[PDB]
Amino acid sequence: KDEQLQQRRANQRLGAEVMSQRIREMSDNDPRVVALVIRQWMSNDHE
Amino acid sequence: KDEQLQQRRANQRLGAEVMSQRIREMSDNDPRVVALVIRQWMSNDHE
Amino acid sequence: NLSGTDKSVILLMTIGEDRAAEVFKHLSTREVQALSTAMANVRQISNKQLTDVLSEFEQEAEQFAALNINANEYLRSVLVKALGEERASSLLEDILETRDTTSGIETLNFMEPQSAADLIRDEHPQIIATILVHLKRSQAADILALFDERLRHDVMLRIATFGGVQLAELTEVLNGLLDGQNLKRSKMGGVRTAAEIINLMKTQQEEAVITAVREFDGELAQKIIDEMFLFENLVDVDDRSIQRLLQEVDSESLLIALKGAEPPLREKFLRNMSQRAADILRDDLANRGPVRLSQVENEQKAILLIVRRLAETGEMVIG
Amino acid sequence: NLSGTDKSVILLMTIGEDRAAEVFKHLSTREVQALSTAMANVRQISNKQLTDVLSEFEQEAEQFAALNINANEYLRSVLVKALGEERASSLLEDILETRDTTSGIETLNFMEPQSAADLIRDEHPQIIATILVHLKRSQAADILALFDERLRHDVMLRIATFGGVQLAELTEVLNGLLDGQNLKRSKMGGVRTAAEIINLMKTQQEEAVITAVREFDGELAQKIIDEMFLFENLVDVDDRSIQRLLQEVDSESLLIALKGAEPPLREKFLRNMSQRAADILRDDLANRGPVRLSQVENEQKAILLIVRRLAETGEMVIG
Amino acid sequence: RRVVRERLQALEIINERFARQFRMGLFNLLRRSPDITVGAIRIQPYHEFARNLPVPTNLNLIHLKPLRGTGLVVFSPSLVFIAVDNLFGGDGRFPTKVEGREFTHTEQRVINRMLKLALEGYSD
Repeated sequence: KDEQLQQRRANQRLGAEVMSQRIREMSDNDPRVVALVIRQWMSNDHE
Repeated sequence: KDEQLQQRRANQRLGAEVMSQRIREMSDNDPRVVALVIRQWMSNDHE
Repeated sequence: NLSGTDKSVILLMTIGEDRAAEVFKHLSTREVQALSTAMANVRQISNKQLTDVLSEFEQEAEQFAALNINANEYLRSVLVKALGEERASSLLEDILETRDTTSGIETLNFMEPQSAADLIRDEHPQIIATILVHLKRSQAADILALFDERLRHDVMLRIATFGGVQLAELTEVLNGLLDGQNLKRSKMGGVRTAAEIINLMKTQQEEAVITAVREFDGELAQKIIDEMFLFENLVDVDDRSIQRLLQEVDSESLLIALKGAEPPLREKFLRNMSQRAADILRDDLANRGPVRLSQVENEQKAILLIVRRLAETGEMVIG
Repeated sequence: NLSGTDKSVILLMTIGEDRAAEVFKHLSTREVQALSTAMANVRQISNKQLTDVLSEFEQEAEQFAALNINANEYLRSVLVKALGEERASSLLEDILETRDTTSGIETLNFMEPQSAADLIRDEHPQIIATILVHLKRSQAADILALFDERLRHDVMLRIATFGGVQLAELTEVLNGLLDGQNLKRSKMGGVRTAAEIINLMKTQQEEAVITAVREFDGELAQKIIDEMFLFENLVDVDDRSIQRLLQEVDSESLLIALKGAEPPLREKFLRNMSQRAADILRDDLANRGPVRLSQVENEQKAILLIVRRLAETGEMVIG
Repeated sequence: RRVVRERLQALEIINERFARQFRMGLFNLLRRSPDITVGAIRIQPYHEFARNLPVPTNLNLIHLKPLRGTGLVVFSPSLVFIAVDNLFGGDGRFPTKVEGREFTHTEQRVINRMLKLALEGYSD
């Protein structure tokens, strides 16, 4: 049980970090998709 | 789901950039088809 | 939906930096600034939007097919070898100025007549007469109407005297007056924005302001009050518009507003209604007791906001 | 549930340090400080939360697709080769200031009218008039209402005199007033927080404080008492709100509070109730004997806390 | 006991040409041609000048290297009011008078533009 949950957390972290690298590469290759989503972020923050 | 959407976005970007290169080459080889469409653009902008 | 400007903006990013700079040179600096601001803020194209703008540009390119070059020099070079460069420069400049002076004529026709008149009020009466002749007869009259009697009479007198029909200098005259608009800005100078703020201010505060400006200038105060005029009397707003208000505003709010209104105001707001509606309104006004004036003023302000919205829609005129 | 700020905060950690610094440069220093505090305290993302914030960011990226760069320099460089760098700097700065001055106009419209008026009270009457003209007519009136009669009258008089419609200096004027807000802080200066503390204090203690401040300044004491005013008389709070209290507070607590209340207070708190309820309350008040004033004061304080909560909800106004 | 006498020639012409330069500078700054009337050069003790100075008014220190000491310039509240309202395009037919009240931040900034323009004019 606990060991299975720990392994699930580990593989979830691995998937999260590789997919975060996907964010990193797409943001590096296209800044426009970054500024507008930042604007959406601040819209959500103030809303 | 999300991975399929990401791959769709990637291939759409590739198609968009090659077809934009098609615009680039046709505009380079014929400026007349550019000025009139710019006039149409400003017509749409002010209309 | 994507606006026509945004599609054009996305196309301007897509066509490349050198082509964008060339288009900036070929177009107006205000357009250049608008495109720069647009590409700085948020990109205008999404994957569906980019598809749409690119597809509609393609359909524009399919339709704009002619196998030709802009030749802002290549066409002249082919002409120059056959006839010589000189057999063109002057004539081409004259043709462009004729296009330019007609463009200015149309622009002056479109832009506001009194603004044109005051821009040309300082100018020569011969200038006024020739520009009036060149303009549309509706536009020429509109500039003429906004003049004083003496200047206007001199303008019509000089209309006949204008027999020189001069030609390069006229275009340069249009160029000179054109360069003064971008510095003029304005568009708020008229005693209307201050009038709206006076309406917005607290009742006693704008009453004191009205007294102060009456002390400052009775004529200016009277002009601003004429700008104030909104359903304070029957003749200015007309019985049809009085009917329009009552059929567009809540009856309870109208009655509460009429509580503090003048008896001529009640009479003008009751004549339009039928006998039954007028009797109901009069009975409600008689039965309802005194109410704190704050709510009455707030409802009156809301009603006048509705009136201003109707005037902006332009169904009928007020004044 | 994860708040929109926390999702944005987690995304700010995830996007990398250099990108976070660039976003800090592109955004406000208050946002930079908020993000720094958030990443210092507790991380905002759990494994489900990180999945949610990353997924929603992905859906934002799918929708925000345009194949474009921010180009806070690259776009200018493409424009500069085609037309020249100068054919832009001035126009781009003017456009940005127009966006900046409109941003300041909207900010002033949103922020409190009297605060804007006192921030501009020291400033030039021409400044007041032009800012009033530029502002919304509701906002312009709100700043105008909070002025003295003489300054207000001068402002409306100068509204007409404002014909220069000046343009870079106006933006710099907005910049100058903008830089004074971050130092102003305040937001408690008004004699309201002290009023709440006076209410919180022990009955005899705030009575002595009221006497002392009456000695210090009768006008200030009267203003603070007007701030005190909470269901001490019928006209200030209105019969509808009196009805609202009785249907929202326990009858026993209301009666115990009415034990030490004035007979006008009992009359105003009995008129709203029906005949049966009023008779029951009067009989209970007559039958119940004397009680130590500590419990009566505590229940009155609880009732007034309920009244303050109702006022905060904003169903009806009090005063 | 403090006595000084002298007669001056050159600084009169210097003031006249600086006044013309300042007039054209203000003309281009405020899109309206001003007129400057240079008064007769005044020689007086510092206390007399201070007494004659209309309080309130803004005084500014401008050093003159390599000569030891700092120069002084002053501007009237009427002048700053008129200049700032002309900057706003105000007619000025409803003027206000402020006494004892220190200049606001914006007013001090406008004073800063007059100061820099005058400094450049006198420098040239």
